[PDB]
Amino acid sequence: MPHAFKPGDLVFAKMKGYPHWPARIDDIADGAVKPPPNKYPIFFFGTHETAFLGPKDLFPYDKSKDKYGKPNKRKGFNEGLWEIQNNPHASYS
Repeated sequence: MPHAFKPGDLVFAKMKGYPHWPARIDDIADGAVKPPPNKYPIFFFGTHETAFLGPKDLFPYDKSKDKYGKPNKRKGFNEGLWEIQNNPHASYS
């Protein structure tokens, strides 16, 4: 059965006005800004941006890739697809 989300989990993450996007749940570094309550730090592959999102916008990668893991025109998307498939746990700073 499913657990709660934890750092390292891979997802497609949904934000208004964008396609479901390859992403991961990030750790929060020591001394770094924490997300609001009930939100997770989401790192978007390809763009390398962070946003704070709740579970309603988080789709587990394995279950969802057949639907959401196809190339898209949007800036950073296809790079994102490579990263999530090939090195999802790397440092992208």
